[PDB]
Amino acid sequence: SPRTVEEIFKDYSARRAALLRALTKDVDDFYSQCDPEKENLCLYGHPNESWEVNLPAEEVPPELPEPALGINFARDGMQRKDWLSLVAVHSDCWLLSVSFYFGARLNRNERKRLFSLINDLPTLFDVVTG
Amino acid sequence: SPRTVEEIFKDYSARRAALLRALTKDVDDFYSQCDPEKENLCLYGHPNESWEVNLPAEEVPPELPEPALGINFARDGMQRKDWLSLVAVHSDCWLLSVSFYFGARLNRNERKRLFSLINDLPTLFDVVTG
Repeated sequence: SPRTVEEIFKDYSARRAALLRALTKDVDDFYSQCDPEKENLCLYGHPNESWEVNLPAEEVPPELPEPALGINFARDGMQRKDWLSLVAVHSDCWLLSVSFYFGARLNRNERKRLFSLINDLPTLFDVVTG
Repeated sequence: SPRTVEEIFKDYSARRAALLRALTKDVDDFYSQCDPEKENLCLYGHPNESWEVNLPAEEVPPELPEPALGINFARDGMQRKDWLSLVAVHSDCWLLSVSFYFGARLNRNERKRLFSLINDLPTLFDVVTG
């Protein structure tokens, strides 16, 4: 549904706001929801700025790009800060993938402008790794 | 493993070369391999410029971003050109996601340069939709 650079970037910013909160202010709650004994889980950010840990979407044909899957399985197999960094990079990549999915019909200069806006804030990886 | 802008972009270009071939010169072979009756399939491009239709990777923790899953299931539920366009956009998004996964440690100007190189060729969606 987002189609202009402005619309796509508003959608990006809202989803990123959700994931930022999951990985910082709410990191303890997000961590606990990523139970290694559950089935495969993903971290989603929604355009209403809510984050969600849930099963992967079951959609045919695939619609939005999907976040990294099974992040819960290896939660305790590495230092907590390394697991958080891995989730952060994958969340950065998901946010970028989603925006350029909505942006499939953008022309070359529009793609450049959209990436410029995305590249105006630190990545989640940058935030989480300090 | 790719770490510099040059390394990441070489990896991107090789993977994209593979997907370009799948969606153009080899489109009939790629289409046939995407059997709607098989289990869920994805279109992968490898850095040796080979494309592959296969089951999704089973990796914990998730390593590379994964391509769109189950593209075979809806192959015949839309016009062939629309299915190809959908695969193309998702392949564009996967290629971008992979590069910025390898590029997690790039600084702001490096991210800008990497996207600029990616944005120097038409997207697969642009190629396929003419």
